[PDB]
Amino acid sequence: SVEFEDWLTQQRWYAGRNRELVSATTAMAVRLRDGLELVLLQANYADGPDERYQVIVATGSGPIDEYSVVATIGIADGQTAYDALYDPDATRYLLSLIDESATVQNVRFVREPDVELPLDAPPRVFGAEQSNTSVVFGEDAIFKLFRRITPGVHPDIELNRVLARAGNPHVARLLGSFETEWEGEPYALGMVTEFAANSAEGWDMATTSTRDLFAEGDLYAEEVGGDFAGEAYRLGEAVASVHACLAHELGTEEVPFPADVMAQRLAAAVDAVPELREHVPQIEERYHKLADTTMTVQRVHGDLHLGQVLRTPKGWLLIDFEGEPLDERRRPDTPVRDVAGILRSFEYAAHQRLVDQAGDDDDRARQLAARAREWVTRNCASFCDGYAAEAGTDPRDSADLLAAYELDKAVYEAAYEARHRPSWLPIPLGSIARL
Amino acid sequence: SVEFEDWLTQQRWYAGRNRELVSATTAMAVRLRDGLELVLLQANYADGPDERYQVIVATGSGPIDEYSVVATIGIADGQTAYDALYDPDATRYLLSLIDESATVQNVRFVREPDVELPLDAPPRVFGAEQSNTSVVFGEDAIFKLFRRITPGVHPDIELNRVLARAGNPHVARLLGSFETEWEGEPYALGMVTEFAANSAEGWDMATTSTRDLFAEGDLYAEEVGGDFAGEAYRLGEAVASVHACLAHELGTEEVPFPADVMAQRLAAAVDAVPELREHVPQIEERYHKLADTTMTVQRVHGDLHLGQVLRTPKGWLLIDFEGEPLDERRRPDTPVRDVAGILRSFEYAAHQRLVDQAGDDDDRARQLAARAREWVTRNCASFCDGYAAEAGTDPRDSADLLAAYELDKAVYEAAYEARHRPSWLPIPLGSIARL
Repeated sequence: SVEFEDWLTQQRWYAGRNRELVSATTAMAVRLRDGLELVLLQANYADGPDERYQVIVATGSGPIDEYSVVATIGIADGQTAYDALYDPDATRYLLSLIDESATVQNVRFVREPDVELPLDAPPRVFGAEQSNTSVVFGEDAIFKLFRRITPGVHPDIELNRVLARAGNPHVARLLGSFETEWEGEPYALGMVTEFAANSAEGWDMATTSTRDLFAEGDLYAEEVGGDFAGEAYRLGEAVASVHACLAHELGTEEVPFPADVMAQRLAAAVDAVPELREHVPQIEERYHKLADTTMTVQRVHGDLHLGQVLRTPKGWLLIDFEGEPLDERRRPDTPVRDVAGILRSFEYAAHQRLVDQAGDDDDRARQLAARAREWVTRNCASFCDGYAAEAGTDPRDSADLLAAYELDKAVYEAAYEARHRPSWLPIPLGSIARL
Repeated sequence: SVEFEDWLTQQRWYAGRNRELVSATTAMAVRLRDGLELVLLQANYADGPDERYQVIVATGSGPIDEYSVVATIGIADGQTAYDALYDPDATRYLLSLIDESATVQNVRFVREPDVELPLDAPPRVFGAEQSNTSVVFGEDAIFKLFRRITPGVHPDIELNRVLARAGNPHVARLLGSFETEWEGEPYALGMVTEFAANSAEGWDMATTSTRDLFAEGDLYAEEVGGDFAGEAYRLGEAVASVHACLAHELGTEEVPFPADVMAQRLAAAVDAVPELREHVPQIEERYHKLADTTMTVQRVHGDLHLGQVLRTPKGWLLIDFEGEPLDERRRPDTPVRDVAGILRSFEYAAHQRLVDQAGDDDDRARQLAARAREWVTRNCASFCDGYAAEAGTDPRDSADLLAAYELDKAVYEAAYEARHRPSWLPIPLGSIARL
């Protein structure tokens, strides 16, 4: 009996920052401990579909004082209710429960065949995606509560298991997890995984190389010290490694190019039409060219971009197998979609900078474009080269299949950008024109 | 009728965190507005004298929505009650009452002959003393709502009013106050003052000049660019200005040196004895030398050190007339005690650094001591020179009176340091040996 309303809309994992949330009270409460309670809250909004968020709620006192605002929830007849992801004693016990590995009533915990890192110091971690909030024990293990529960299974655990038991190097090794069978279906609630302390994002690392050419430019893409090409090639065989390993356990099948399905995507994209309608016949000509042709479908990442890729010493890591309709997310697909995602991300890394270099106006942005096109096409080459070096198959060798998915990822990029951010529209439109 | 007991021990201005309280109920309530209410709450413990805290309570909605945490007091059927300090429209009013300058029932709000700064964007300052909370309207003025009410007269206000009405350029012009005569004695509940934007502490400014000589040293105290001597001289005539101006309105009296009183101080100091007992006969010889001699007593600061002094563009400012037994604090004293405080503070500024330069070991700290003694004695000279340049009287001219109070301030410094911090003890002991 605690009015979440007020703080369940301050958090930065809450989706409906625009949605107008009418009352949003509990839909489940398992008493994990005398102090804790795994509360799964249901959020009813006028003019929307209900969303379900989870929160491990603690009472008593919720320090530190360095965390009152973010964590304090409300009065609780008559102790103070906050959330336990900010109580180091209460996080220790959640992690112990995952090692037992116990089952408190409905919420069932489960650990792999490893050795977890308890009696180690935990703080929260601050890059809080709308998916999640997460504490890190020591520098050894990182626990992650999935904030918005959608019915299991959950690929990010499903894949990191099959991929780590197979012993793929490119994966943050999974340790434990926990879920619950609310109503009909299961619900993956969180996972804990080996901690890649000393990491850096791919986008952040490409952004610094794209920064290099451009600043003090007019000196060639290959000649500059910042050259990402070598690192891009390594990232290629990294993504190819996980793909080939995933295909071994997941298996492969043959299916024809989703002509009518991907036509429906390009058709709906024309709803928020620009000059995209002018390209549409030329695009449709590229689509119906590959009609009645068979591809190979594996289990894949589903949402690859430089952001979902981390660099540690001694290796590239693939994370966030989100992937993005949970049924549709698990469905297999051509790996040409994943290499399309990375190649798509390279152009965005190079030209956000050029927009930030149109920032940054006025006279000769024409030089920067020349360097960006150089950089964009060179690391895409270096990436494909490295991918092809790992598995016998070369993605560019079967170019027509790839060029289709690149065009599709641009149509989804246009619509996803155009609605949210008008300034982006030149990036999808120009790149559509480039291909 | 809101139940405070549960959150008036949660605020961290609450004194009795280690007292153990019983019924902590309200003992006054003047309704300032429709939404507001000045409420002096009385805390009745068992085994410990009662205290009294205040809190202006607002009822309705309480945003900012990010601050319902440190605010939400209780649910008084049926509107929520919370403290108004986290409300900008409610402090705008608490200020517009001090400007009125109104008087609601018991609580009288007074203002000086100035113009306060309402309709100016306010936030609360997180540097919140166990005495206070405070909001800061723009870069213009700073309100300060005393959280615990001890019975007047709060001499920091009494000595600020007198000085600013006198038109002293060396203070933080007092803009308004407010108070109430509860039971018998009066209670000063708050004050608002001219906000010194673009300021810097004296200690922080001396620390940077003491940093200069020492780093890249062996180059003389006068030759280095960092030389504080010029600024010290200005600070001299600044302190002398307020003293002479204070004596005009406060008046002067003649009294003999507190031989038996200051003997009791040196006697109690010997309780936590070191080598201080060896100096004690030589110190007592300096004390009983000035016995049966008359001095001049004015109203004074009482607690001068470089920390209680601020520098703005176009002038030095004296703040925190704390001063430090409220009866004893208001009692007049020789201004030689205040110049003793500043000269005492110069040595601490120079040798904290030398301890931080013993930090910072090992071979030739003997060089740093040579520079420190140079710096300590030169800015003490420059300060006394500037003081003497303002008022006809020179403090060093009547040296014996000053040398006594310097020795006393060292005995209080030794005992105050020794109990709290053992590492300090060489500073008082060595300086006692120096004088």
